[PDB]
Amino acid sequence: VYSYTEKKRIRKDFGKRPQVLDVPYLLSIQLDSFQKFIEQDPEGQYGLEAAFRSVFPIQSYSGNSELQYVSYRLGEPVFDVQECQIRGVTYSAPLRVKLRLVIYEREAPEGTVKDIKEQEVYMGEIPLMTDNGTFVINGTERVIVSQLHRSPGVFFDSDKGKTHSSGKVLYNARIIPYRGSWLDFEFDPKDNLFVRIDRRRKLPATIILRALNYTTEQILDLFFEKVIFEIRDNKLQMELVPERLRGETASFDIEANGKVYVEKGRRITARHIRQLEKDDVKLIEVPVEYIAGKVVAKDYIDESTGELICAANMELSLDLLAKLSQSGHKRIETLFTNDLDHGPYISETLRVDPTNDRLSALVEIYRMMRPGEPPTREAAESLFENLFFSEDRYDLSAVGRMKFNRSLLREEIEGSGILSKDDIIDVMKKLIDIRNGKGEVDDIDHLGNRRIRSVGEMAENQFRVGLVRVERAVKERLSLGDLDTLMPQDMINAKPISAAVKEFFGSSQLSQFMDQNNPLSEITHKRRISALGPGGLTRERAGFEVRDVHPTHYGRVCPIETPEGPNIGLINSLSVYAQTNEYGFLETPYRKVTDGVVTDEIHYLSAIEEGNYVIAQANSNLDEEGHFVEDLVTCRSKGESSLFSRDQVDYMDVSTQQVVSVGASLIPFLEHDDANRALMGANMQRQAVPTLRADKPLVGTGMERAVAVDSGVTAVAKRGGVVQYVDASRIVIKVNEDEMYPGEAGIDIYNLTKYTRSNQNTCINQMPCVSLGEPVERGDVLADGPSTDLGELALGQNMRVAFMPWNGYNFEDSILVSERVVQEDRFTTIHIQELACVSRDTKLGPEEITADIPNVGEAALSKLDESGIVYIGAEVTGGDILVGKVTPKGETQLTPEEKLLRAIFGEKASDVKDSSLRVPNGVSGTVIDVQVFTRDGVEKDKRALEIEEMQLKQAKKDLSEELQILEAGLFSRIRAVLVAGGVEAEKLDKLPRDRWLELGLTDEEKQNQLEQLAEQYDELKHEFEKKLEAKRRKITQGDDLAPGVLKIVKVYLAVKRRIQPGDKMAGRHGNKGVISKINPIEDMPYDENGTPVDIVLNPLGVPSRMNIGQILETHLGMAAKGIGDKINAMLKQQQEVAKLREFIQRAYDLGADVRQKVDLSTFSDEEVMRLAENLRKGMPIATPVFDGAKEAEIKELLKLGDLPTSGQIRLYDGRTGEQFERPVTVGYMYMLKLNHLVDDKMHARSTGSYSLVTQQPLGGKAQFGGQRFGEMEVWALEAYGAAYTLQEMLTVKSDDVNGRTKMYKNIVDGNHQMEPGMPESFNVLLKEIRSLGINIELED
Amino acid sequence: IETPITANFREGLNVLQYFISTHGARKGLADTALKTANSGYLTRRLVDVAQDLVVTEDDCGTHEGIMMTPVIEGGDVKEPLRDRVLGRVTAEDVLKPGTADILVPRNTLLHEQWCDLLEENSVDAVKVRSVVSCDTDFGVCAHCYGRDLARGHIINKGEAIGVIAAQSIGEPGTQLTMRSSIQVKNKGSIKLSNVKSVVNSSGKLVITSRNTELKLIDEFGRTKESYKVPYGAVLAKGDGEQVAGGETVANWDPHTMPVITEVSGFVRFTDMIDGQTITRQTDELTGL
Amino acid sequence: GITKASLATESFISAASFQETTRVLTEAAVAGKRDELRGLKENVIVGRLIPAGTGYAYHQDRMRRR
Amino acid sequence: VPLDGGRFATSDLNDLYRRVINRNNRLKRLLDLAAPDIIVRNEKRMLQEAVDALLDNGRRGRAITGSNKRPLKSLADMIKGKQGRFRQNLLGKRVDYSGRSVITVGPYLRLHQCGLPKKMALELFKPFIYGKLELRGLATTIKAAKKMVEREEAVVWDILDEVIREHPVLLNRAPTLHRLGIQAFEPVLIEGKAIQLHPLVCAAYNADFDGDQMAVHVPLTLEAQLEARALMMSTNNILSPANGEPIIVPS
DNA sequence: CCCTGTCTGGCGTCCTCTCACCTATGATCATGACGGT
DNA sequence: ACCGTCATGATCATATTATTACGCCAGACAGGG
Ligand SMILES: [Zn+2]
Repeated sequence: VYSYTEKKRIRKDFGKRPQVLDVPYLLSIQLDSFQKFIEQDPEGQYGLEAAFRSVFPIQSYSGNSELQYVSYRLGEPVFDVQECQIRGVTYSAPLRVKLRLVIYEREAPEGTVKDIKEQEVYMGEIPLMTDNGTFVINGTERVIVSQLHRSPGVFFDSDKGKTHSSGKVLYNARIIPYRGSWLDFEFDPKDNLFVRIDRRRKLPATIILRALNYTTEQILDLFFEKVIFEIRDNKLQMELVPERLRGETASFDIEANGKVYVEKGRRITARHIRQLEKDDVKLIEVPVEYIAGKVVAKDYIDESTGELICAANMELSLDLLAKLSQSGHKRIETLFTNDLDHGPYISETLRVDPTNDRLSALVEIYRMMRPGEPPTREAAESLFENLFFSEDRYDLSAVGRMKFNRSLLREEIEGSGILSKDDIIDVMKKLIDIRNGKGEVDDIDHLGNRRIRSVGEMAENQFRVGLVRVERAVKERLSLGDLDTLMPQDMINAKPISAAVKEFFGSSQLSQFMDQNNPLSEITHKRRISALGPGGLTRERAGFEVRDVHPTHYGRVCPIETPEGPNIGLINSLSVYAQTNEYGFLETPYRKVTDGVVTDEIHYLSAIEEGNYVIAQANSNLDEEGHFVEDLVTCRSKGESSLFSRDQVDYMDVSTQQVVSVGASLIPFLEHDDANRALMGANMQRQAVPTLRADKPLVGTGMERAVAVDSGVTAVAKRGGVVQYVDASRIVIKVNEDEMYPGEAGIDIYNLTKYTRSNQNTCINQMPCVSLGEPVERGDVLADGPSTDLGELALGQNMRVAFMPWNGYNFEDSILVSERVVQEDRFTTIHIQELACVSRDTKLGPEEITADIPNVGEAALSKLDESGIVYIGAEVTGGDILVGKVTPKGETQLTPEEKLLRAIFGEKASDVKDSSLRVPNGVSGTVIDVQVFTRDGVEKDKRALEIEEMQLKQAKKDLSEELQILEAGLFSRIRAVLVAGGVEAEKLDKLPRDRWLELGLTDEEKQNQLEQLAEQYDELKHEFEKKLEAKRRKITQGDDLAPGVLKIVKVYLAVKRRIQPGDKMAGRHGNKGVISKINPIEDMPYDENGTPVDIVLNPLGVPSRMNIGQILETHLGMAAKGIGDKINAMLKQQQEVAKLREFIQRAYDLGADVRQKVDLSTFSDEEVMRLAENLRKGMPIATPVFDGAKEAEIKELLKLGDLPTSGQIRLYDGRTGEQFERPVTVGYMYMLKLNHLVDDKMHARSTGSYSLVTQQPLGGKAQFGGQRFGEMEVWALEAYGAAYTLQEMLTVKSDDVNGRTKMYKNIVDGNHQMEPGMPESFNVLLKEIRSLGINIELED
Repeated sequence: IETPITANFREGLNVLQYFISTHGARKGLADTALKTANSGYLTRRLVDVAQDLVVTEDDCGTHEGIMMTPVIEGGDVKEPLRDRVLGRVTAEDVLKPGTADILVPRNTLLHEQWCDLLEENSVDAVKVRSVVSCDTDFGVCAHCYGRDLARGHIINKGEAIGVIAAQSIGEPGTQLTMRSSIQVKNKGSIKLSNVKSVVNSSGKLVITSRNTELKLIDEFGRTKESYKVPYGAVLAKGDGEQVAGGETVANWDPHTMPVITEVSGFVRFTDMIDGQTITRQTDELTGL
Repeated sequence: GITKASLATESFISAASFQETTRVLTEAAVAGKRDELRGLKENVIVGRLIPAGTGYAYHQDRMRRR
Repeated sequence: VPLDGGRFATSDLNDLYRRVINRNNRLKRLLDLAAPDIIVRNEKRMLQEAVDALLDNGRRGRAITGSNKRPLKSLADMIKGKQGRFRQNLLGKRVDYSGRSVITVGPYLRLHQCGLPKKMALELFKPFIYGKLELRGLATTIKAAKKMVEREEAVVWDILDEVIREHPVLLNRAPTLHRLGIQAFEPVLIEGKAIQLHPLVCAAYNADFDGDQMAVHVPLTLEAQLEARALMMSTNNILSPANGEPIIVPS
């Protein structure tokens, strides 16, 4: 079955793979993250409650006072979104917090407080998010973009090759906390082990192991095994486990049990290990040279002298053995220090250590942190407990503790946010294991190590920084005042919190201005995974590997949609199905392929769970049950593609659209384009502009409805029902009774957004697309937006294209367009500019907005009123006066003399300089909206009161229409109530509406229903009255302005541009081009029917720039228009619905096993005529991305129309009238106009303004400036022999002021001659070098 | 990657094949967008080291200049002499390859007509004047530069050659990338240079010099091939000999540095004592 | 090398328009160095004719008339 | 200078000089107040660091900052760097009588001429048109001529075709790498807003037509018109200076 | 005393276009609204 | 309805701390066989 707007124009759909998971709501990152941020969240985390429970309770400097936390609450915003964008306020909500003050007594902090106080306090204004997923910061709609950064936890990197220039790789182990001090263990080419803290000075690593109160005996107990030597009657025998001897060449003949096992000069084989462990050999015999370099573990003391025989971690010599042998020790514990197995890295590290106990280690750490100051044991304890071991200054998150347990092969993924002793010891153990040769290092670009922050987490962090500044302030004030007399709003102030969150949402590196000129550009700017910003890398520094697609971007981050230029691969865009995990990683759906059958359950895999399993490719053929029809199937195991067996697979992809993003899944035939041209096509499809009447894509991907509905430019129905009143302003839906609340009677009103300014100066319009009396379903479009049509997504328009070289006018990439295109007004877009005129107060006098202007004509002022502000709807050109404003200046130094002189003349003679607001140079259009903002306490002029009366009548009429049509629906429900149970058929409509609420009826649910509808009537009346008074007091009151500005007049122009030679058009595959000549109709190549082609491209761009998808799109577009022409022929002849049903059914079956399977036998002879009314301008065809329409299907659809099979029609010429040889390719391509127009780039300057510090011309176009004759152009004129051209190019034309006035006089008198002089900026160089101690001069 | 992309663009690429393609193309876009900075900074360093050098005389009055030969790596002759000595003024007068003839005089610009009369006579190599041998204080004389290159004549007195040279080296910086024995090919005559050799017992002329250059000179006089032959190699041929096309003329073992002799006699182990100097390692799998 | 050779010039404006200006200006200041202009970039800085192209006749004239 | 509003956007050097003078006044008052030594030492040390921060900021330990954490720019940072005086105002300057627009093909051209729009032509050639208008006698004062071309009457287009005729212009594509990226043409006036550029010449500029832009410069004086015609004309650059290969090869 | 890791400074592409946005505060006279007579 | 008390906004000098995540490549410096 189909929805009613899907019976308007049902898009033909090729495609073979039956879908199982539809496209999710595309704005779920923004909305779900910010819903996670601000919501009443119990059990501590996440949200604002994490900050308010981690920074509170603020306890004082031993004054026994404490400011603890209860709850919080956000009130309603004072301004809704529309008033906020008009006026210019933040769209914020006040954050009320309930804080409590307790004050303990003396001698008992475990005793009773004498007094508490709990109260409401105001702090900050956090800006809310609109339903589109955007913020309104100062009247401009902004987006905070997700950041891709390093996952907190341990990370074992390997500084490969480059250091020490000898190939010896290093290994470092960076512990990355979520908040606190970093910690980098590493090696050095002497194979010592070095710690460092926050990239500071370097210490040997075991100095922190003493700082955790480990003795050296315990350290060697941890980081090494033991070797036991027993002195038993002969040569100091040894306990020997032969696994340590795997490949070691002994120094003697190892024999045991009277049997020679190992010979001198040979090594111990594995089978000799098997012999020694099979015979269970324990004690062997060593020479005196065997313990010549064995390292003792623990301290041995002589019992007689009380001295130290040998210190811990010391090699043993002959005299040390002679000392400990005669002291009474039979057991000797040493360490095993092999070449391959276990290096003595800990032992060499302890030999570099000067420290000996806990105190000296804490002193050295306190000294490397803060250099050159006296340490104290209390200060060293406090610092080292506040580096890693305190809840305040150090905090791994749950993400950090998960990675730290997972990368150390733990079991519990839950732990504390602080470190411990076992954590650092396991980091050093894993680092030594990686150095020993077992285990692997961790790459950086692997997406199991890249977390995604979003709006909620970053706003929480900035709010937490605001709270730690305010806890500094509260710790200052709380124990330095008189208690009890104050309340907890005199202490805490809202300035740092609001400053922090307002600085983050106002100007950050990630809170950026929304590129809004297209529904696609909105919905793909909100889904952006930027690597830049705070905590990430920078563009001009890094690098190589991060600008490259890793093998685990498959289905998480799009590989082909990224901006080319200085940041490729850093401004990644997130894919279609890619959600975000609980912790912050990326996860993507799969289908659990149990042993034979592809089960239709979806199952979300992360980036590290994907690697262990084995995933089948998306388009693998399966026969109606899930059994894979091949016995070798293409899969990928551990980041590496291969060919696997039938039933060793564990997952299959969901749909074939999931590698790409929503920017590059609206490209039909994506699998035929080379990836560079698909990248450029997706980026230019983002850069489109909305035309005047957007049409549709004939060749789409079926993804248009998700991008249109799941964005916020269309007016989606909330509750379905029957339309009651359509208008260009509003749309009224009457809600069906099986969807309807019992109370609040309810018929919905959609106030559409008519012509208003977007951010990119386009024209964000909404047009109603429903008829009257029409049913609509829940979840359905009512009003099309900009670049939409019937709920689809129509960016550009589809035009008749031919690929042929035509007389050179399409030489490199150019495009040649018939005048039939510009006559049909089909690339005419609507822009809205917002010109502003401020009127301040100078210290020479205030400015005025009077209509009287000095030294202008009356014809220049006839477009103004009596008040000096332009009428609504007068077409102005460049230079017309919109706001007549003159500078209220002068001031002749006051005094009595001038005081009595001003009385004679009176008022102001002519002390008003002209500074009116004018139209910019070279636009046109219509004044559509004028606003007058005025500071309260200043006289409002006549047009200000006129606009106030206009808006007051508009608001009162609009709210009266709200109440009137709403109660019209309510009385129409009342009549439906009174007919059941006591009908008055003809009696009811005579007696008035007041006496419907108080007519009697039987006591049932019907009388209770009457009571409900009555109280809803009366409540809506009183609510109407109070909100009308509130709306009037909002309109009539003054407006906040900048300090020292009287009044602001804003005028909205609506320009209506067109096409010309120089604009940029482009298709959807990377075929760019400046349109080069707008030919007449007659010159176009026509065919043997009569129709001229509209656009003549260039064929030579196809074999080099390998975008072969545009030719398949051209042929399938010609097939679509062939079906549309046959429908137009079968309908223009007024044929009955039977033949239309026949032909539309044949055009909708037409293929292999497909997904569509429609039938027109359930459309009932009236929808088929309206469906053919919508198909007569062409039949829309869906072609999904990697499961598209093959060549034979395009041929069979070109055979259904009577078009030629090869797609090529022979074409005649327009000029000569004789045939082009070798018939050419025509069809329809869907081409987009880009907003790189030519009357926004063109600029010219003879002589304008000049800069102030260096007397050179200004830069830019808005400032009337000149083009930079840069350094390489100076080199290119040195490279010729052009010497006078360069002399006037950098002395006369640019800098020398007397030189250029002599030049201007000489040019207007006909004498081409230059008086050179000196550049004035060289004199600026002399003053800047001379302002140092340097004495630069000019000799002779 | 061991599994290729067997599908072209007219057939459809499936998903994995397009993803491997995107690896290969993202690397190229990152390389161009980061390569352009080094290309521009190279042009800047080059035009600021040049910056001064102006053609300021007409003859420095010298007889020195570099010896332009065709360049040969070991394959077929890569860049011919007419590409290197086109429009550069000769240092001394080139002798015709027959005997002691004044073929061209000693200060003639070699334009296309002179270079064709050089190619007819098969001239070996030209001693030509180079800019690095110019004797002009503070500039380059007009003959030691050469032809104007965009004008047919010699460089004019004045035209800045340092800046056009620096631009011409640094301008192709974008197109550049950023990130057994000898088998003869043709059929000609053998010649050896830097050679000190000896005949072995079998007859193959072995070489007692490491730095020996093996040239293959044709029947006309020009040098068509060149190779480097190590110390102690088995040459199948000798000096001045004629060979066939494809015949192996050299042989050696680079993993075994030959300590071959000049004379014969008996061998004594001087300062070779087993135990300290040398060691006894009887072979496992052979016995010798 | 080319950056060490263009910073080691007998003309400190030529070696100051290029890389580090601090090192070159202190070396030229404490040496009391003097810049007989005589090159292309000194005359692009100071605003006169290039002594290469059309201006080589002008610099011949000025060098002759000293 | 103040920006648009009521406050003064002050430079960084005024912060540096104002701190040196504040500290110097404090040190004169202390040396006057016979303060003790341990800290007159602090006063002179703060003056030393203030002077050292004024001259070359940041060469000493971490550079001082006004707003917000970004360090403020000192005198040596007005000299050095990519944005000092050498590389930004003395080697490369911004230039009057110059224009910029999007290019397009126009294959009817001869290779010594390029298309140039009428609006750019009337803006770049305002003084020549003023001189021509004052020569004929149509107007009197300069003001009258500026009103005439501000209104664009019917007689200034003949004046414009009589100032264009034999007057070359320097077309320049924005990344100029070698000398063939600045070439001089003769204008042919274009109804339109896009520079029409002869196609063969495109292979010299590395200019395709996918959205490119070029700048036009006007040789003002008479020696510069002759240098544009005799050295930099597009007919004169038919061989690349890097070698002997022709650069006007058909693409 | 001649190698040597190690640390510190000094580079890192030109041209153009659009948009928004630059510390906090700690102390007090004087204006301004609220309540008693 | 006039007079006196609490509250709330102007002008004004006071002077600097608890983040890290480039990649060579010269150039100068303390350490040690
Ligand atoms: Zn010379």
